[PDB]
Amino acid sequence: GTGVLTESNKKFLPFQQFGRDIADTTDAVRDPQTLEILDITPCSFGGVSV
Amino acid sequence: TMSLGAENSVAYSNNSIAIPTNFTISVTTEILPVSMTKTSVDCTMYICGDSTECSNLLLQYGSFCTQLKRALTGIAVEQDKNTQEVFAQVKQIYKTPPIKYFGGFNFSQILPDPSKPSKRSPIEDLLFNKVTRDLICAQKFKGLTVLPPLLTDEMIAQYTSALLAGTITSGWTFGAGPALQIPFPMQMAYRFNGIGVTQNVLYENQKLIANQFNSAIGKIQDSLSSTPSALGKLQDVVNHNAQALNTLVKQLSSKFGAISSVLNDIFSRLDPPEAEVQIDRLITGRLQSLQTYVTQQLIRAAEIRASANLAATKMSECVLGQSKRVDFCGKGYHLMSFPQSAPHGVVFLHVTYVPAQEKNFTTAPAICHDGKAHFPREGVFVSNGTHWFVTQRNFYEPQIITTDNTFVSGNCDVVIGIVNNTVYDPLQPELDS
Amino acid sequence: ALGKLQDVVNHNAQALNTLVKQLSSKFGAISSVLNDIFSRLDPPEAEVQIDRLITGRLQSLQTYVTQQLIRAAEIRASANLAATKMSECVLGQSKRVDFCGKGYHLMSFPQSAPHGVVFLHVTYVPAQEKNFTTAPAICHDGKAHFPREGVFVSNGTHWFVTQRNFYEPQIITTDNTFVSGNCDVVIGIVNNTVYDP
Amino acid sequence: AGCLIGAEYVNNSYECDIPIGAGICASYQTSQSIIAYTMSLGAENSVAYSNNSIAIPTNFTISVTTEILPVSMTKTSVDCTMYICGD
Repeated sequence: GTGVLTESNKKFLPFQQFGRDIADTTDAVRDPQTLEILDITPCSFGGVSV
Repeated sequence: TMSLGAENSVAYSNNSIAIPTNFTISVTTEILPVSMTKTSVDCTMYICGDSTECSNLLLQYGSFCTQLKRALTGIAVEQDKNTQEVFAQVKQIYKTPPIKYFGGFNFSQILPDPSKPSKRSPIEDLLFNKVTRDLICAQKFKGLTVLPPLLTDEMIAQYTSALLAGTITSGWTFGAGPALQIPFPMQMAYRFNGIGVTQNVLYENQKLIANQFNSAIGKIQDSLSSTPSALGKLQDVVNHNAQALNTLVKQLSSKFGAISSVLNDIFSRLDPPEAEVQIDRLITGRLQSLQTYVTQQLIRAAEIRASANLAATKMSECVLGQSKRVDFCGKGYHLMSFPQSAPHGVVFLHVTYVPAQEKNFTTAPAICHDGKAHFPREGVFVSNGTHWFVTQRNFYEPQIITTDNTFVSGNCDVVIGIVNNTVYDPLQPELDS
Repeated sequence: ALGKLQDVVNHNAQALNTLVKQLSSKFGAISSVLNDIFSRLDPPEAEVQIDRLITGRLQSLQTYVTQQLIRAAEIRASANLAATKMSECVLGQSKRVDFCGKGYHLMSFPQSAPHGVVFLHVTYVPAQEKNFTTAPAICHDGKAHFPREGVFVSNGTHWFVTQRNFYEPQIITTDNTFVSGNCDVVIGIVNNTVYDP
Repeated sequence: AGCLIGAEYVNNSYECDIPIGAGICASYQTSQSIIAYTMSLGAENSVAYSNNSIAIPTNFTISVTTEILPVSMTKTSVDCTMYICGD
């Protein structure tokens, strides 16, 4: 998927790898190689009105 | 088995009348939704989340993306019109006078308070502090955007403050032309003449009615704070919009005849000749799912539009004018109505006239003095047992029966219930002296 | 000026123009002309590919019917409001504020219009205001006199009683003032002479 | 609501012509260019409330206003046979 991988402060659990928001959307994933808590926010969108 | 109340069988007699002797001014609250959250969706991102192959099929599937976006656009313009036809009914924004002595009535709880930065009345402060990644940002990432209203929370508070300024200072002549300065003691003195009670009651019992009004307004803040389910009519609108958005985002994880809901996994775990068979199931189910949201939004908007038109009629007939419609402006004889802003709605404070302390008397249709039947001109014939008096129809005020409050019509032969009293002609004592 | 009567026509026009555009849009098929699918497929595949268009067109027609039902409900509410205004503004003098025009309702004249009715509400709007001095009641001979169907106004030197919507100075006679109580219960009462005719 | 790239913010308040969002309104006023102004709720009148003061009208202005309410609608009638199955 797409998004802006940023740093976060979520206190994950040892067995937890993925993440999810209130309603079915990945919000954070632990990096496989170097264990670290990231933040998945979708890339910038929006509506245009002329 | 539920009971419909207690038995209060009234003793209907042929010559028994009940005239009240005391008044009880009560301020009721009526809450009506005026607007809702202006929602807007994106067809491409919702149906095909970050899927270029899915987007290609959506264009060839039809132009259904334009009908839904145009339908939701009319809803957004509708909500801006609803807040424009109810709160915005006066051109000139009236301001409250510097002095706050309005005869003895304390409007400190309903007038805007300049101390707090929001510039809202203490009662409105309780309203906005009661009606309620997070859920809001989660819906945005799926296309469920919430457009901001045109009228801000400050402009709506200014529209309501202008109405309260014209209701106290101008009265009822600020929504039907230019505002006219009039004292508040003289304002309610003419609002009583619409319910039958003459103006010789407010001017006499001015301090008593002032204390009842000031005490009734204080109970409004207590009733809304003590009772948890008070602003429930406005929470139902918020909960319905929240449930509609929580259900529309829940159907995204529902397989409409497919192996999974992840559009990315379908293209990777299958092949294009086989993926096209199953990808048509989700693009049809999600498009039908979004169609149900627009359909339910149009039906729910009609329910709010009926409440917005009722609130517009209620704010024009109860606030800027006295309405003689029973039960329309609160339960009881309508006197005043003070509008107050609320999150997605308006809360009216209907000041009603509720009689109390009724007393039983004896009545007669007409009285006979010299053969001509004298009928009451504007009152009701009552009697305490020996003497007969003419009193008002909503407040006991014993008065002598002269020739100025009783007219004559016919003779005393056809009226069933005629009695024999003596009227006092106002010229006999003057001609004698 | 005639925006809503044109908006209701544009909504019925755009609904028919959208329904005819969905007719030439393949709802997941090989083509859009039904008379060509039966000449480019065998009956086995014809029954399969034609259902994907019939179902889509039936769903579009049901969506159109639902939109028409909602619009008909809205127009029925509008027609009920217009009939209520016709029975109150035209067939009488309604006292509901803002209902029959912006002001004091006097009369109304309905005019025919395409798919609607144009009401000509004649309203009473005051103008040319003037500030005076008022009092709740006046005292004379120890007893208080209250206005009957007017307001006690004063031009600075004399006191008169006028109407509540139009200035008409009249002397304070003992025919337009009723007596109730003494002059020690009303806060704001002034002193004057109630001349008796 | 968002970023309005193309207009300029003028401090003078005018009547709303093109609604933008959260009080912002656009218009093409004086070379003339598209501007963005805070929506004005009206004028600022102040009624002089006094204990002894009344404003009795002296003249009248009979005015005629017009309201436009829809009544009927084009009675559409579709054909299930020809629309679904065209010839």
